[PDB]
Amino acid sequence: MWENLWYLDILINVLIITIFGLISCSSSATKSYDLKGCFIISMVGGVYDIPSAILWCLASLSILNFNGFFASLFLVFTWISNLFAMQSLNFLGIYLAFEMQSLCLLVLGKITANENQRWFAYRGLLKYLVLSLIAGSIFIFHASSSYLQSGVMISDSLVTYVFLLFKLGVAPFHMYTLELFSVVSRHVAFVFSTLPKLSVLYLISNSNIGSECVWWGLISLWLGSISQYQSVFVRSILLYSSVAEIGLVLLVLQEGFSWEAFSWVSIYFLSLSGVWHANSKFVSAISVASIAGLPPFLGFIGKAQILKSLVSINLGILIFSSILAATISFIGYLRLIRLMYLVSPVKWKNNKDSSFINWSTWMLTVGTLPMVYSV
Amino acid sequence: IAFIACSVNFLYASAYLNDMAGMLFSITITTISACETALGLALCVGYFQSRAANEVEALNLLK
Amino acid sequence: SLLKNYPPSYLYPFRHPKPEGVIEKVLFNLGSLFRSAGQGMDELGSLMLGNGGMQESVGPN
Amino acid sequence: DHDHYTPPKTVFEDTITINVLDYDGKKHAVKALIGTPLNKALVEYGFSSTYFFPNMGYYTQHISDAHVFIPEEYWKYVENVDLKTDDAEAIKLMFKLVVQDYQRETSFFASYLTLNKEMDNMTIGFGPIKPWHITPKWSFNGHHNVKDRMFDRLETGPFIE
Amino acid sequence: TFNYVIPYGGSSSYTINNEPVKAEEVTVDFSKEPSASSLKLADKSDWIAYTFNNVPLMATVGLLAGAHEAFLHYERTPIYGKRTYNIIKKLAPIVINKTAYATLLGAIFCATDALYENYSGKKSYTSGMVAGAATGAVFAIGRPLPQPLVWPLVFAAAPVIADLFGEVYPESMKSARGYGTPYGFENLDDAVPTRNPIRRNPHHY
Amino acid sequence: MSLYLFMLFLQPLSLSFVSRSFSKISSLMMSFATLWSAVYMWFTSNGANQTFYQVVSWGSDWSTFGVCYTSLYISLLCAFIFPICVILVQGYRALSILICIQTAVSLSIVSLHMLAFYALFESSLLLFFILIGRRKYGSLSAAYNISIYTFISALGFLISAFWLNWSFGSVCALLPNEEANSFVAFGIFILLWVKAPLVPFHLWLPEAHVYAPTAGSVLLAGVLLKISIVGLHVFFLPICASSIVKAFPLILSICLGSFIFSSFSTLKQIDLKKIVAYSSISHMAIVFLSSATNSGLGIQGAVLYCIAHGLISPGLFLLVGILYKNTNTKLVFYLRGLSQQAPVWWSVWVFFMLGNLAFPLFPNFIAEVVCLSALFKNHELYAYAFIFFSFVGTVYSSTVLGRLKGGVSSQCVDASRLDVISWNPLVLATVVTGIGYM
Amino acid sequence: SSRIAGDTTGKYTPNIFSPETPMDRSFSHVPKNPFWEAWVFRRDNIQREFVWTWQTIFDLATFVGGLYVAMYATASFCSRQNDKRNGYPERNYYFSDSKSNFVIPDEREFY
Amino acid sequence: DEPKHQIPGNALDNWAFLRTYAKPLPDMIHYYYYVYLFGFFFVYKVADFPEYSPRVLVMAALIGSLFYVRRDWVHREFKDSP
Amino acid sequence: VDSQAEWYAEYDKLEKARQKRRIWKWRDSDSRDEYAINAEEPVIYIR
Ligand SMILES: CCCCCCCCCCCCCCCCCC(=O)OC[C@H](COP(=O)([O-])OCC(O)COP(=O)([O-])OC[C@@H](COC(=O)CCCCCCCCCCCCCCCCC)OC(=O)CCCCCCCCCCCCCCCCC)OC(=O)CCCCCCCCCCCCCCCCC
Ligand SMILES: CCCCCCCCCCCCCCCCCC(=O)OC[C@H](COP(=O)([O-])OCC(O)COP(=O)([O-])OC[C@@H](COC(=O)CCCCCCCCCCCCCCCCC)OC(=O)CCCCCCCCCCCCCCCCC)OC(=O)CCCCCCCCCCCCCCCCC
Ligand SMILES: CCCCCCCCCCCCCCCCCC(=O)O[C@@H](COC(=O)CCCCCCCCCCCCCCC)COP(=O)(O)OCC[N+](C)(C)C
Ligand SMILES: CCCCCCCCCCCCCCCCCC(=O)O[C@@H](COC(=O)CCCCCCCCCCCCCCC)COP(=O)(O)OCC[N+](C)(C)C
Ligand SMILES: CCCCCCCCCCCCCCCCCCCC(=O)O[C@H](COC(=O)CCCCCCCCCCCCCC)COP(=O)(O)OCCN
Ligand SMILES: CCCCCCCCCCCCCCCCCCCC(=O)O[C@H](COC(=O)CCCCCCCCCCCCCC)COP(=O)(O)OCCN
Ligand SMILES: CCCCCCCCCCCCCCCCCCCC(=O)O[C@H](COC(=O)CCCCCCCCCCCCCC)COP(=O)(O)OCCN
Ligand SMILES: CCCCCCCCCCCCCCCCCCCC(=O)O[C@H](COC(=O)CCCCCCCCCCCCCC)COP(=O)(O)OCCN
Repeated sequence: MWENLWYLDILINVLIITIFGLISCSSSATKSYDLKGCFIISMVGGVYDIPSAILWCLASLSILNFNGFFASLFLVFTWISNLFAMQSLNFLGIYLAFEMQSLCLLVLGKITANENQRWFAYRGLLKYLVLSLIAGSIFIFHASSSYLQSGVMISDSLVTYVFLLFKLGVAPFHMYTLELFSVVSRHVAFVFSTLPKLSVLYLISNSNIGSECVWWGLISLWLGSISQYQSVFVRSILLYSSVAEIGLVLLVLQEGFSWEAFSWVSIYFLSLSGVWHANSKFVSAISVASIAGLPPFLGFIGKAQILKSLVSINLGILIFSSILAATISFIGYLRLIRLMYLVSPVKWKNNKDSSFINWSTWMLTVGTLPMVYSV
Repeated sequence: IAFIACSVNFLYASAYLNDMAGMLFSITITTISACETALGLALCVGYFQSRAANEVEALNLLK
Repeated sequence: SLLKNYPPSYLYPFRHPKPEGVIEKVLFNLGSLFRSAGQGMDELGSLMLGNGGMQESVGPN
Repeated sequence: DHDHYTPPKTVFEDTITINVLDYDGKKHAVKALIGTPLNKALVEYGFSSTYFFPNMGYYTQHISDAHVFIPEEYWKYVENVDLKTDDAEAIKLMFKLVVQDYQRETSFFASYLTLNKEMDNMTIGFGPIKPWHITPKWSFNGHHNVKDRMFDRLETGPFIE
Repeated sequence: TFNYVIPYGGSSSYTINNEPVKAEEVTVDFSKEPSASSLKLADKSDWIAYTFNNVPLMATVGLLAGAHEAFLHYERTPIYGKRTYNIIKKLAPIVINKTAYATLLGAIFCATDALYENYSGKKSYTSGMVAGAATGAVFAIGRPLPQPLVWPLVFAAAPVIADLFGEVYPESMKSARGYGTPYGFENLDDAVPTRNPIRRNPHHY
Repeated sequence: MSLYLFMLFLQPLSLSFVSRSFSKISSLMMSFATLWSAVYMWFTSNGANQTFYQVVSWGSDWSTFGVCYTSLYISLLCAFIFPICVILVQGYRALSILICIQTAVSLSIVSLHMLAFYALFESSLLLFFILIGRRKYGSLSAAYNISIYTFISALGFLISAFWLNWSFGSVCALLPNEEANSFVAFGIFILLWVKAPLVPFHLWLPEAHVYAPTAGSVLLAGVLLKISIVGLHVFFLPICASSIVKAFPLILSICLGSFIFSSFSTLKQIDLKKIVAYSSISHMAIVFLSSATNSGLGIQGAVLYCIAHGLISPGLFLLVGILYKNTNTKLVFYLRGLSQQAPVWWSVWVFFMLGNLAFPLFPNFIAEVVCLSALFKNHELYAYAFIFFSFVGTVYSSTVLGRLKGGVSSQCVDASRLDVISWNPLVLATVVTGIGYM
Repeated sequence: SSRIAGDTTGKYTPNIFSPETPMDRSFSHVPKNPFWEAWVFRRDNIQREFVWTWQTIFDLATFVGGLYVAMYATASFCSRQNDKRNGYPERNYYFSDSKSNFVIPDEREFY
Repeated sequence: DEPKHQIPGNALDNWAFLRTYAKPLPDMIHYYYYVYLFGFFFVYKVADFPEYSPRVLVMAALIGSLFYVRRDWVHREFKDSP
Repeated sequence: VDSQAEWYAEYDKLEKARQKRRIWKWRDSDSRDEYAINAEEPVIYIR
């Protein structure tokens, strides 16, 4: 019964915080900082390893910039779903966790839209829903065939590999991100383009979900780079950068380089924090430099990990493609710098809520030299 | 309909193997599908309430 | 108005009413200590600042 | 050397009025300066923010455009654009995403028309526009019912919201 | 060297050789050997057989391209309006022609490759360059002036890239290990492994 | 060494704490103090220590810094030419950009780690993208050109560095490693091919020089082109000699073609800065080929000729910038009668143009003699090819001088006291090196 | 109509309101010509008038590629002569197909 | 006045060419739905594909890239006609 | 200033760093499923 207590404490924590927030709901505290701190404390009871501590760190940094009890509660729900995705041992765990996370995404997207933004945000949420239904239905049908044929539910199969390709957002499965994250709140796009990936990477590494095929990561890299270079809108540029990088990280993870992808996801979270929560041009400039992989900042270390892992596996086509696609993506990042300082006078909203933005920029500048051992 | 088809396949496999895994996965499918449909119907109703007068078949995006 | 249970800090932001709980009283005394220490540090800084000390006062109407 | 200096004209002489048909069907007399682009003159008058959309070019989104209907006689003053460049790309996306079926042979975008003396008492109309989205802040639901002004928008252009 | 007086680098004696020493005591391999199907498809002995084995890839690619274009057309046609013309009569030529022309280009490429290798008798870069040149020439039969030059060059360059990074690159860096002692330098005192690291199992997807 | 590195780190540090009205004065004092620290580094560098004069490490392989013959010459050259850049540039933004660029470049020269070299050298990527693409007088196309060219070449170099770090376990120069792989050799080579402008990867340099400010052009020509030879002597020749000897006919083909076609392209120029920028490209090929011979003469001659170029081309760029300030034109056809109108500017212009044509009393002569001797050691025809086509440089230099020299002009455009102060150190250094104090 | 802007004493002030035009650095600026400016624009943007013609391909190949081919042949001949001169075995150059592995001479060996 | 690039073509003809992009725009879910479905089934079938030579794979990729039609190209040129 | 001692100390530091890196590069799979490759690792599963 003692082993069950570890999981049960997290429930009891979440429930009592929920009922306390429901009772203590007032206009005097619309920004419920106290429940945010309570949620952060409660999520410490789920840390058991380094990857779980990274999950906690990103979850807390995300919950800081959500406003209200309700959105923070659904971020806690996303954290629970992610924690169970890491611990899933067969098909049922994978399914339960990931469509719980999909439900949390739908709710978070719906509740952060204004009345004037409903026409496009609800359309994007609906399109995401239907595509996710396609993915889940195919997954569970093939899972039924596999469970019939083998008599057991084993998470080392092609079915879960393709389902996790959909979850990662690689090669033919990246369009839901483009449609949904273009029309949703910037924080929602930021937290759901970084945090979900860590659980999928952990599941792939631990449960041996790797394929010999390199087509999908190659397609992700080339398509992401070329579409980023051809995209006029800034949101599409940032969204396609993730497709390219996650294709490259998928190629690295299949070969067993778990440590490097676990560092890359964290450095990418920190790098994307500043450009998505754009309040200052200089912070966004450093963030864009970090995403490009540029040397003075921590983003150079994260990209260097992946590239260094590539030369070890000694696949020439991947390296050649990596160089050319990296140049193509660099052109789009340079477009982003040009738009801020070299096109026209720029005036932005004075949204002085840089909770972890200054800390993230400081970490990007500073952290390069301490982490140099990694590469 | 498709989710029900998959859940029925899992129940069929459970009967074939005399195992309880498919029964559990099927109740899981029922719950998750119902929750997804409720949220999606919420989004559909909200989408239809925000339609502008000029928009004609808002629900039929596939046209 | 609809509700009458609004927190006193919410109703009187300019000056909170006299502390009534023990914790509130301790916070009040700690604030008094902080105020005195801050004024002392202010005067010490004003000595280095030179003639005038960057002092400020209310102006006449 | 030292030819005669030409004194400048006062604002009254170099103001032309254009009659603009708005979406509701009312006709507005928009006083405008010669040498100004049509988009700027329309923005300064006080038309609502739904009436305008950013120029959908890589580096032109700070400019605010409108879908306008130009009489055949004034088609000459519209600016030529090179198809092999990206200005034509801005124009093609603005037709593809905003105008769509509402296009007519008189359809043009305001930035490519510059007001001059011969365009005095010209009658133009705002062309119908389809719902468009770039960012949640910069979007058009399809309802022309906000009473703000595009003038009162300090925000230069679309970036991450 | 880092000095201006004597040449940089060094030289190794050609007379002196160093006995090979194993990177580890026991070798466990997670890299699977080529399948018999791969060796069958790679076999260029009979040019007709080689062509017929490798064309399904080209036909598949042409079918996806034609399906993409045909769906772009189908998506546009209005369901609400009844159409006098038959849509499939419009759409079938697209897919069929795309697939046929793709298959023809791939057939020229594979046939010329196998024929050149048989006649030359050696596996070389030149077979791929000549097959690509012929395929690009077929691509630009009636096309305007830059294209007679550019397509033979691009189609010839593609097999060069495939050979350089698909065959030469892996074979050049087989020996390099990354663990224990550097492949050239075993005299240096580095931790010597009993077994090689297995970072992943042999794949089976 | 430690003092030099500390002062290099101190210069960008000072800008954060200065009053923003004292910035120019503080920056000039910091530049001169860095020059003095470089002189101290030369003093504490004993020739008895033949391999490396000085090596310092600050806790990791990346923090390993050291000076050799090439590194010491290039670092003294950059520290010498930086103050002139400082005085030429006005504004806190411009000062900040130029100081950060110089700190990164000067740290690259003394670095002994390929990855740290890459990290420091490419840190100045956006700074040039912003600098060359400045609001009124900059061009976005040139900034795009330079940024993309640098990114692709440096990424290839980075991939080769990763492979070396995986195979050997180290990528520091002080650890002896040799490789025969051609892919890694090309990965290291492509950076040198692009950074040292070598046909057909030379297109970025012209557009950058024309649309960069005079201080920016001075730094670019003075030391950023020389970073190629630091990379070649430090990170390519020690490890990739087998590949340079395998590809020597190809290397000569590309180098001599760059020399010839850059000389011919110079003839078609109407802009003074473009003329100087193309002269630089033709000059780089002799350096690259002389080093590639991997002989004692070649390395010394290449580093010497780099010093000669880094004393002659900054002077020409500075004089052209002064003339453009006085005239607001760079077209040779607009500029006439400069001999009568600007006798003092004309004297220095002719002196530096003679230096660029490698006349005996100039350092370019000694440097060229050594480089040609190395080429002659390889083969007679190699030297003969370079010696003949040097006449093309004379044609365009003489045409430019003749066009500027005489005519009718109604404007006195001659340099002020500030301008003469700006070039006096370069003239003195040119004379001192020309008499043999190379 | 003109006045001296510069003051050596250090009491320099820019008279932006002065009726007389200051003799500042812009005083000596070259007047410029409309057609010369258009010639400069044409000459810089000469890529607009680039057309692929058989004559253009002929010129580019015969001069550029011809010079590259000639230089490569001469360099290969010089390498062959030097190998015969030095007494080295025929070196394995990149595009030469040689069944010898000799690349770098051994300093210790006597050739 | 400044030297400027010559723009080929007439102003109204170029504007008429650009106006051929203003056509009824389908929503992208219809394409995405089919691509997702056929892509899932395609990934399932790929594991069963025979191993192809790298040269043939690269040539197939080149042919696919050449044969790919941008969605805007069909948009401008689409005619609801036989 | 003993240049010989400084040179040898610096070289020793770099060589030690290389040895440490090559030890650090010796990595088997840490996957929880992979009990064969890690048979000797001391672990407890709570599942
Ligand atoms: C203070 C001492 C700390 C030193 C050691 C730490 C261990 C003791 C933990 C003590 C707690 C200190 C926390 C520090 C680390 C946290 C780890 C941890 O906690 O669990 C690990 C620890 C044992 O796991 P392990 O040591 O990792 O070994 C297991 C296996 O080796 C499997 O694990 P593995 O994954 O490590 O396997 C080895 C791995 C080797 O992996 C490594 O080498 C690790 C490298 C270090 C990375 C460090 C960064 C990680 C970021 C997380 C930040 C920590 C957040 C703290 C969260 C917990 C707070 C207590 O090899 C791999 O290949 C796997 C890949 C690993 C990931 C790749 C690393 C990249 C990380 C990302 C870096 C990217 C840069 C970002 C920017 C950085 C710029 C400077 O578990 C515990 O000891 C118990 C956990 C209990 C936590 C909370 C429970 C107490 C409170 C309960 C009630 C709570 C409610 C009341 C609240 C009260 C307050 C109000
Ligand atoms: C009934 C349903 C209809 C669909 C039917 C099929 C259903 C799917 C079934 C299975 C799907 C899985 C496999 C399909 C391919 C995966 C792509 C995908 O699914 O992404 C979702 C994608 C939609 O995603 P999206 O985000 O909405 O669209 C992004 C674009 O911006 C879209 O916007 P955009 O169209 O306006 O812009 C297109 C843009 C987008 O950019 C791309 O397309 C990127 C593609 C680059 C290659 C991709 C990686 C190739 C690696 C293949 C790996 C296998 C081989 C391994 C070895 C190869 C080594 C490289 O590219 C272009 O601008 C046009 C050029 C296209 C290729 C560019 C490269 C040219 C190189 C040739 C040089 C020669 C020129 C020399 C002369 C030049 C003179 C100066 O759906 C599809 O497009 C599927 C259509 C299937 C047709 C593909 C035909 C061939 C397929 C195999 C050949 C592989 C080459 C790829 C060709 C282009 C494919 C896009
Ligand atoms: C080895 C370290 C390197 C590895 C890095 C990963 C490890 C991270 C370790 C350091 C983490 C530091 C994180 C810094 C976050 C910055 C603090 C912050 O965000 O405060 C917010 C917090 O905002 C909130 O929402 C408050 C609610 C939560 C308050 C904090 C909750 C504390 C919970 C307890 C956590 C204790 C840990 C539990 C036991 C481990 C306040 O900012 P705002 O008011 O929202 O806006 C700022 C406006 N402006 C700056 C422009 C003036
Ligand atoms: C705005 C400018 C106005 C001012 C004009 C200044 C006028 C300059 C006067 C011209 C000077 C000509 C002197 C040329 C000789 C160079 C001086 C020299 O190099 O000093 C020699 C000492 O030699 C002499 O003193 C030479 C004596 C000069 C007087 C001899 C007769 C004068 C006739 C001139 C002919 C000189 C031709 C030399 C050609 C190279 C240093 O001796 P070392 O210790 O051995 O130095 C090492 C050698 N190395 C420099 C290469 C590193
Ligand atoms: C990125 C490399 C792509 C090449 C770019 C070249 C320019 C593109 C123009 C397209 C022309 C088609 C590509 C031809 C390039 C091959 C070079 C021709 C040399 C040659 O014919 O020898 C072959 C071997 O060279 C070879 O085929 C292998 C040589 C590898 C090519 C050169 C690699 C470095 C070039 C990088 C230059 C700068 C990069 C910028 C593009 C024959 O050999 P054999 O074995 O068949 O013997 C014959 C027994 N029958
Ligand atoms: C297995 C893979 C098989 C091979 C597949 C190959 C596929 C293609 C790979 C090409 C990768 C190279 C990436 C560079 C692309 C060229 C630059 C883009 C052209 C361009 O328009 O950029 C504009 C300016 O760039 C400029 O002004 C720069 C001018 C050109 C730069 C020169 C290129 C660098 C040197 C090339 C070779 C170097 C050595 C190679 C080893 C800015 O466009 P915008 O920001 O306004 O966006 C608006 C969108 N239209
Ligand atoms: C066509 C003229 C050549 C243009 C180059 C002009 C001069 C450049 C020389 C640079 C000097 C050092 C570079 C090493 C070799 C580079 C190219 C040498 C010529 C070459 O391509 O030889 C090939 C061998 O090299 C190879 O197999 C690899 C070639 C380079 C690969 C291209 C891109 C690599 C990028 C890798 C990034 C870093 C990766 C690090 C892991 C084939 O000659 P062969 O011996 O097969 O003879 C068969 C003939 N019948
Ligand atoms: C598509 C792009 C290309 C299309 C256009 C290409 C047309 C150019 C073709 C002609 C180029 C000039 C001729 C050089 C190549 C000759 C044929 C190559 C075969 C060859 O190497 O023969 C050697 C030629 O003599 C030599 O060693 C070279 C003599 C000619 C060089 C001097 C003439 C020009 C001088 C100008 C200065 C250029 C060189 C500066 C160093 C002598 O045979 P072998 O005894 O060496 O044995 C070597 C065994 N084949």
